[PDB]
Amino acid sequence: AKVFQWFGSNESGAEFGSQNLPGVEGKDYIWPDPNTIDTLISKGMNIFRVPFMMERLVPNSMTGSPDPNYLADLIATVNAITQKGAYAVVDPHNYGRYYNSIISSPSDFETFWKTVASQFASNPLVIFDTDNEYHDMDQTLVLNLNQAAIDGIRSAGATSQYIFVEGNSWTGAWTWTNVNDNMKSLTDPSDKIIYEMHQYLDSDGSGTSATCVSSTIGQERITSATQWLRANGKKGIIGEFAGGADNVCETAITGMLDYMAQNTDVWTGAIWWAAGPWWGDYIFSMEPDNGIAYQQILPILTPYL
Repeated sequence: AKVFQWFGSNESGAEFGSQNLPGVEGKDYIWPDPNTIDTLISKGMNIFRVPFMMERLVPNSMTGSPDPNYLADLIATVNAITQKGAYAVVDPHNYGRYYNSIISSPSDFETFWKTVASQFASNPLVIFDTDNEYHDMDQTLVLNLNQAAIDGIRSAGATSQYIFVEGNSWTGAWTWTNVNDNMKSLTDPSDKIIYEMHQYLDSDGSGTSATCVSSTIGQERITSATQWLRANGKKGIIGEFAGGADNVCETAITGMLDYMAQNTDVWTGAIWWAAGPWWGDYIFSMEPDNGIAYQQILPILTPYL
């Protein structure tokens, strides 16, 4: 059986070409392929994270009406995942920013989240992710935006679903404890907050190089966060991680996941970055049937499924 509550992949593409807003489906961005998601489910993956742009889903003002056509594809993608019994993570992949300006109004953000959650309120397999990778912004604001999201979600009657909260510092696991301590004060009447951290293995933790620092760097970089979660009685997820298809990265990945598997009292699982249809020869592609991580990394993930 499965080692973790959740183990799966990001399904990237709806957030592509972000300099073009709204942009054009099939030209600037694309939604995930349900057929290749099905393949990942057959391999044992049970969670799929779906990035999208806030501005494409709710144009101009985040308190306004959704765009019906982009919403239609978000719904279709999400419900196709959940119809197969997998969890679907709704990820406004926005960096704490809307038209590249910091989201400074928790109340506006709460209305955005009631709008979004109302589209999925009765689906217990949807997971709401408040925002991808807050960074370079006020730490109390980040707390308040996460809380506003939770409040908006629950106000819509979407009470069955987990909520993935994200911290500042690009929600990095390695930087969590001295940046994001205040995030322990988030509240949820459903008691379904998961602290989503991201952890890359290259020098600067940006996940842009296929080269990992060392064969133990993953374990090393999530150790402090693991202790923080335990000390605070919280649960976490690694919502993005990756490494190159090479020996040092594969060893680091195994080491990190084996470490997590020893600490399942706090770690709910892990989500690879990334599958999706427009990655080609991308160093981290988990897209069946020919992504490099699909072919060379999935065999080292299978032990957890």
